[PDB]
Amino acid sequence: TTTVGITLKDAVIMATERRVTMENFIMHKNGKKLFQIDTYTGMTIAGLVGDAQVLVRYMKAELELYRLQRRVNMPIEAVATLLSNMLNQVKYMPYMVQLLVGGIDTAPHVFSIDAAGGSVEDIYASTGSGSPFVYGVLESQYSEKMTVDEGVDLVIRAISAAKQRDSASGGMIDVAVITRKDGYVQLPTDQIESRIRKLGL
Amino acid sequence: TTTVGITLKDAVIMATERRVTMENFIMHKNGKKLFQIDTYTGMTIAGLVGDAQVLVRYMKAELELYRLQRRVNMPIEAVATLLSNMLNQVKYMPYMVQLLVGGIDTAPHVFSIDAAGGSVEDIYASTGSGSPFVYGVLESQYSEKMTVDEGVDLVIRAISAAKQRDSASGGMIDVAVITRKDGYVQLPTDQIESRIRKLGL
Amino acid sequence: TTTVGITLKDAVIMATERRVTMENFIMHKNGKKLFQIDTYTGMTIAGLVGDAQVLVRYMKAELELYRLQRRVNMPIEAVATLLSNMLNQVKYMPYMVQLLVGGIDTAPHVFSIDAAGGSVEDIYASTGSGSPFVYGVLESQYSEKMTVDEGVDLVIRAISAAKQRDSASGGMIDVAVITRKDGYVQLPTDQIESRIRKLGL
Amino acid sequence: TTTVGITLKDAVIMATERRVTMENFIMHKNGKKLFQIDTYTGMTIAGLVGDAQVLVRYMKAELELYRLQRRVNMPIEAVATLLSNMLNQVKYMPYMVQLLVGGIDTAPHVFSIDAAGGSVEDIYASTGSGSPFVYGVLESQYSEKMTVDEGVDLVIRAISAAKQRDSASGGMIDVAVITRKDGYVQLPTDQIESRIRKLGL
Amino acid sequence: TVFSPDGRLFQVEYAREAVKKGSTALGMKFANGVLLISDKKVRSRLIEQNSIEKIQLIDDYVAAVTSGLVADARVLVDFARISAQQEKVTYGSLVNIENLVKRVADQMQQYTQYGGVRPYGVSLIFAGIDQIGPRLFDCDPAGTINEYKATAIGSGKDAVVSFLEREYKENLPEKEAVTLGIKALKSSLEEGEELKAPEIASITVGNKYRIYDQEEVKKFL
Amino acid sequence: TVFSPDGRLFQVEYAREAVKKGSTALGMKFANGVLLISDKKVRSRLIEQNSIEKIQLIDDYVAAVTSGLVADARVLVDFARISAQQEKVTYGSLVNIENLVKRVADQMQQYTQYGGVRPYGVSLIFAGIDQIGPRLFDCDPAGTINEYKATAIGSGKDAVVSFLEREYKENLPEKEAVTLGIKALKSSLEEGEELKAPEIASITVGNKYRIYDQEEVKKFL
Amino acid sequence: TVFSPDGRLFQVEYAREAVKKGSTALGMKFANGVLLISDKKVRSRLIEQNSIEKIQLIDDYVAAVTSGLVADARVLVDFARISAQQEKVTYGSLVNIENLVKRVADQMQQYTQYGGVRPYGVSLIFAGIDQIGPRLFDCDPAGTINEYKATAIGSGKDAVVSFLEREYKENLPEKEAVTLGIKALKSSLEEGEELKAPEIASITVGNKYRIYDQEEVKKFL
Amino acid sequence: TVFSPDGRLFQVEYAREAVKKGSTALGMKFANGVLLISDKKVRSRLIEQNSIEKIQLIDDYVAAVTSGLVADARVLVDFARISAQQEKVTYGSLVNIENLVKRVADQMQQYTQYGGVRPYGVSLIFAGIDQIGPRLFDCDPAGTINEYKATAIGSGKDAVVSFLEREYKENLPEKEAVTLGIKALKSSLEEGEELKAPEIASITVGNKYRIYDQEEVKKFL
Amino acid sequence: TVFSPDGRLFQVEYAREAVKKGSTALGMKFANGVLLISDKKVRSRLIEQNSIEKIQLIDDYVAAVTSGLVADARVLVDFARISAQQEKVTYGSLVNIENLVKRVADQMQQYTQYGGVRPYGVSLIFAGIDQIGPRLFDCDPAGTINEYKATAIGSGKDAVVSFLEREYKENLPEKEAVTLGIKALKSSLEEGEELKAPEIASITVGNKYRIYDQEEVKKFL
Repeated sequence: TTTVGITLKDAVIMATERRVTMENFIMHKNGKKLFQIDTYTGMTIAGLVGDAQVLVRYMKAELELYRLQRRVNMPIEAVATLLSNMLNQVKYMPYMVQLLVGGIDTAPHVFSIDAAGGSVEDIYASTGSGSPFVYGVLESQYSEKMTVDEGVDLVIRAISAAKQRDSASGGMIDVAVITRKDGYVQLPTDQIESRIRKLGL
Repeated sequence: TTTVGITLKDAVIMATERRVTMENFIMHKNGKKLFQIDTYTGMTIAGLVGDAQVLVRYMKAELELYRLQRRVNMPIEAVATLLSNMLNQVKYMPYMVQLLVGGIDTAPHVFSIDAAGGSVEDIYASTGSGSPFVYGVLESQYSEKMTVDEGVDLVIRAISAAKQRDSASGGMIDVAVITRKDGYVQLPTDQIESRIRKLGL
Repeated sequence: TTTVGITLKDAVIMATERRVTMENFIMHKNGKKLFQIDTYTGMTIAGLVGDAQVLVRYMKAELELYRLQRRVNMPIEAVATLLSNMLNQVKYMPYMVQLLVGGIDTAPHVFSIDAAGGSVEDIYASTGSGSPFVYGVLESQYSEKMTVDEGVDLVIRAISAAKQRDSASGGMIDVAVITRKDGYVQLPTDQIESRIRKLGL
Repeated sequence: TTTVGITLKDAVIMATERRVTMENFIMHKNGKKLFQIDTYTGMTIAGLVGDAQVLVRYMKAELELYRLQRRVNMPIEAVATLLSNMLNQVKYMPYMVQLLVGGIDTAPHVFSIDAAGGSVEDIYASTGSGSPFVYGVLESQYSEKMTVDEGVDLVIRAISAAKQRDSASGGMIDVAVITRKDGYVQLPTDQIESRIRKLGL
Repeated sequence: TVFSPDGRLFQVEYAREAVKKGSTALGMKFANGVLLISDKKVRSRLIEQNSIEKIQLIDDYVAAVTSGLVADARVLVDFARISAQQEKVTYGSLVNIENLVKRVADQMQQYTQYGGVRPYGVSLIFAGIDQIGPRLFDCDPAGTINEYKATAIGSGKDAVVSFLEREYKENLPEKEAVTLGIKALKSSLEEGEELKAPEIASITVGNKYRIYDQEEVKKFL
Repeated sequence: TVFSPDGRLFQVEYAREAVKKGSTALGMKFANGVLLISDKKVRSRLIEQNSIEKIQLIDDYVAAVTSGLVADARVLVDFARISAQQEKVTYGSLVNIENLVKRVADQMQQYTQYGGVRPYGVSLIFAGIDQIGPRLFDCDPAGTINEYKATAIGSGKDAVVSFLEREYKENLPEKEAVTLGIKALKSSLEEGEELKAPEIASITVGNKYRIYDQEEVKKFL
Repeated sequence: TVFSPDGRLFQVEYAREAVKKGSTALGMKFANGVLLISDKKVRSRLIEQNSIEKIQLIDDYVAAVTSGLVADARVLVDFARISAQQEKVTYGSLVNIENLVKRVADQMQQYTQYGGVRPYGVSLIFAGIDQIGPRLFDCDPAGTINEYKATAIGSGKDAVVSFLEREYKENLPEKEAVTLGIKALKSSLEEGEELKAPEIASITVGNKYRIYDQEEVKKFL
Repeated sequence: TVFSPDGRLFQVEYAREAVKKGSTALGMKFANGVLLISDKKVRSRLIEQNSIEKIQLIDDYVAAVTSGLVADARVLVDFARISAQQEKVTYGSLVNIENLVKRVADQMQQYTQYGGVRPYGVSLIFAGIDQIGPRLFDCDPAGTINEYKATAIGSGKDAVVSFLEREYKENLPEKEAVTLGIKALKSSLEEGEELKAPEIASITVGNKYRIYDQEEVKKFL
Repeated sequence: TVFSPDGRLFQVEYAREAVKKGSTALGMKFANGVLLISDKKVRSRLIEQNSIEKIQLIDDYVAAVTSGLVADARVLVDFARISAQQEKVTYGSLVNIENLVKRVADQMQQYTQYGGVRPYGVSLIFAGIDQIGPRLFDCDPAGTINEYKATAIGSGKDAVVSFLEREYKENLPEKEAVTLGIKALKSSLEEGEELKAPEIASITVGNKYRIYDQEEVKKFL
């Protein structure tokens, strides 16, 4: 698994790979790891599929109810805090997951949440078995002054590199961009494939 | 065990083998793994017989009650979601099963569900000890533009191949075809045997 | 232990051995494994004596109450389904048993039920440590067109063979025949001994 | 430990040894293993002293209450059935015992009950570490046409033999005889010692 | 349910009035067996008579008839059936019917002592054969139990008992016992009415409970 | 709920009065099947008639109609559906409809015996086909069960039954049974009124329960 | 159950009235033993007298008779039996009968203090032999316990006690004690009536409780 | 809550009176959508009108208006929201709005059957779009559910319905449906009064629920 | 708490009467902040005035005043404080004050629906600043919530509101808002009385809640 999330001046870019492993082989070439959970909030999952899917359903319900009750979208930090509590409460019978939560409030934020409920904010982060390769690429090429298009290209390169070394990684790349103007937007495969060709990947 | 499910333009084809192993020998040559659970929905089971049979009974009851209450057949994705929840809730004291759920709503769907409640949609899938052999055959011969008859023949070939390498696989092949027009239809052994001879198997 | 059950055109024949092992020796030469649990239904037990005896008492009570309440004998498949549920519910603290349930409704049926609640219908089946020897004999000599007398003789031969190789098997053979006409009938030892002599066993 | 129970035409004879082992030595030379639990019913215990003594107290209370409520002595098979249930219910946290229950209803009966609640009726039985030696003697010398006096002598010989090979066996022999005429009668040590001398033991 | 100044429990007495409005049934012992007869009242023609039974079986050797509130009676019968099965599982067999009757009566008694509930408006007759012999018991709303040689419940109770006290003989042949039972019911009828073929069941020692067919009933009617 | 000096339960009798104010429905057996008809009363034009059903299904082979307090009826129907599913899971299939009806009736009975609750103001008709054959049952607030060849519930109950007692014939063709049912309902109408197309459902042996379309109903109206 | 302005508990007093309507029974100590006699009232001939016992055993050395509401009495007797068994299991034997009586009385007392229940309409006499000797106790609805040399309960209580207070002698032979007991009961009869063979049971030190046969009773009647 | 001699539940009828005193709101189906309008009554000027909403959302495709006791209404709305989320988690989506309404109604029904609580003094209108289409339901204190083409609740219910029964047309353009709704409310006003800008919300197939702005409302007022 | 024939809940209305006897307090919004003023009534001289506070804080940005039964008010304030902390632990911060008020109101509502308890005789005003802005809410015994630009509770409620409806202006300077508030309270005084230095607290956006000192209060008095 490889998931990537980065922040830019006024945007959050998240992307994942689609390969899913079951019974020790590539049972599925086209799964789903990148979810929209709110108007301006997305989540990526990693680890056990069962656990992760359950958490996504809970989070969708929890955030929707919050919005209706308080007439406002939940702050990203609050979203992260919920998960921290939900996961920590069962730390002795834990969810086998690694999550990234990203979105926009007054600023773009990306949170990395472990299975113990540990939650830390950062500029960029990645999860999954291929994450070490992504960090290599981001550590060298990431720049805070990057444009959203430069951002998308970086994310594609970072995942593409992981796909070449992590046997658990593969499939088409899913990319989503979150801005206040447009909200959560999922990029067409047509655009992603175009960028992949241009980048010589 | 070998179970196979594939989708076609407007149909779902599912098939299984009948052999059942108990006490480390072929105690039963004619068991049952392929079930109808709704008007347009079928399920195949794999893994522990006890657990699987219990789940089938629950699903039949759950879907029937749903229909009566809401005056509509449950969406296939919803059927898969139930199982995801039912299985995940007992993940620490789990059902030892692997399920395939297939059927038609507005489109044909096939879901693969693991014992952790992980549920992933695909074009084709197989479960059981003989599944690696089925994937080999499907990976090479499967085509999205196939007819329902070409589909049935492929499914027979895929299982027949598994029967030659998987010692846990064997018996007569059960085939069912689901369409909106006809609904869940179980094929006569007369037709299956005829196809087997024609295919030189 | 050896238990055998076979179906014929319009009859069910069940038989067992009487030897019971406790504290690693033949403590009892004349136990009981073949029970009548309904007018047209019988059960054979195998595995731990304690657990098995408890289940028999429960089944007798359950089927009797059913009859009185619904004014009809419970279907054999329903009898099997009860056991499936009773056993599966305690699968993590299980009954150490292997059961055969046979009887007549509109047709003769024989079900094999494992400790996990797995229940599979068949033409013939056997349980106990001597079952592999019984299968050998039945596999070679069993014929669907057999008469009830030919059936009884086959069952005696099959058990007699098991008694020669399975050290846990032995004692006098109990045979019961179930028909719609006569109901559950337990054969006299006088008849069984006569057949044994005639068969040269 | 050695306990012996045999049936005769119209009588039940039960006997035990008195030695009790605690802390790996012969702490007590004169314990008690043979109990009267009803007018015509006796019980012998084996295994852990603590557990066994508790069961005896329960059985006495249970049978006395039964008598008062129903104005009749409980059937021996029913007595055995109670124990079967009492012991099986705690099979995962079991009583470490082996019991013999014998008495007279319309006929003499002897039941052997294991710690799993397994209960089997027989003509004769023995429990305890010295039981294999008793079986040797009974297997060779026991006769169904024996008189009550011949019966008592056999029981003494069988136990006496066990006392010579089983290091856990020893002490004075307790003998009780149950008949409809006299009821449960405990034999004087004067008579037992007399028989022992006559038998050359 | 509380005591009156007379030491009476009115809710129990009122429950007894409910019983008096029920159908009439009787039971009697005979040579090596027990007989139960229920005066099934026939109404309309749109009722599926074939499915209407007044004599219930609790087990193969025990039967009962009830009179009073029908819904309550059904509940008590179910209770008795379950209770009987518990005894068999526990001991392996049923030895004394009296104890089954007591378990039922105790279920009834507590409803006269605890608040929040009303007493059962039901009178029962239990009959069967056990370790001791053929037995016949009554049980009223209060939870009082009595063993009888012959008895009756329902609106015709008084008339039937009065008759039986005079005509009842011990150790009759089954056929004579049935003949007598029919006469007893007829004596309880309102002037101008007739007895419709009643439901009849009997048991003899060593056998299972036997329910009479329609033709068999008419032969005695 | 307590007893009166007459042995009567007034809260139960009052619940019966609630039932009498409900809509009229009937059921009747016919050759190898059972018929249910509900006199749906049409009011206003702003009601989505397409979504108004009087005949509920409990399962593919069992249906019911209710009359009385609507909210209570809904609850009992849900109970019956759940109960039916429990039986199927437990035994693999439903064998005897009578037992389903009893489970429902017992749920109702306890509300007449325990305090803190009021009885259900609902009368039900259950119909379907099982191991025995086509069957038809009533269940009232008290929790009393009766099997019928033909019956009715609701405000028109008395008129419909009176009619059926006279005109009802056994083993009719389905079409004749429906024709008869329509006549029966018409006989219960207030002077000057008319019968609106009723809801009709039937089941025959070997088939699943069949609900009539709108045009099919009009053909018999 | 609440207090009156006089400090009285009316529900308890009313329960006492229920007791006064029960059958008459007495108990008396004699040389090395205790005697219980119950004035069984014979009614009808259709009652299986052989199955009617007034003297219950709690265990081999303890017996009791009751008067008042029959259903309540049965319940208390069952309680006493179970309680007695618990003591034996716990200590290995029963040492002091007084404690058994107290456990029963305490069960009764709480029903006079907590709401939601009514008091038991039962008076009991307990008799037996224990570590101390032959003992004889009463227990009333309130839960009050008294040990007696001789006592009585039921409608004839006052007449029997009055007689005993005058005629009772200590350390009588069993036969004399029985003879006296019979006279005492006769003195309580309504004019023109007679005493039917009563149920008699006695126990002597070192023995188990002994119930008299029918012929043995008549010899003293 | 108990039955009257007429089979009526007075506490339920009284709850209905509470509802009649609430604000007026209506709902109507139109071409491929459903409309909700609430006659918000304007009082004082010290109330933060911007925070006062009469149309609640249960989820993106389901809305409701209530009339009756305000506190009770809030509670039921919260219940409906939670219930809706449970369904989504369980199945992945909401398929049939009718079932959500039933879950709410059942919550209400039990308060009319169990003692210790009073019924909800609230009437609700549910509207939204699901797998079947645009739907519109009422739910009253009793727990009764009806699907409508057009309806109304509150003090003006009778006036609004009367109007709609005459003027309502099917498959109107959204703008025409709103125009009609405004006329309907005006017809319910007390003489001399005027309609203040009402709260308006609508949903069309394929879209999410849309709430009108202040200016948009005035254009139809 | 049950319904009257008018659909009214008398226990709730009576609770409202309890509130009317409490002290007077008001709240008003002003430019970028919210003001709370409590008319503390001074009695005796033996009371430690320094320890008497009418304005409670729920958290650093939320305050409340209460009027009615003092003991009940204390309980609700404690509840609100605990509830506020739970939200912070769960989400990390408090976003919308309205939800805190609802949690309190719901606690109050249930006491009007379930038996065994009486409703809270308390009216509250909540004020603070959150994600949306400066907010001001009332909550009455029924559990009804309303957001205000300006409001009042207690015996002087009617007089104060009447005044504010006339004199209240939006977006005032804090000093002007306080000056106005003092005038409003004075208008509610009984003839011949005077206003004692009231308790005053206010909060502005970006700040924490600020309580005025004694001298600061006098400057406006």
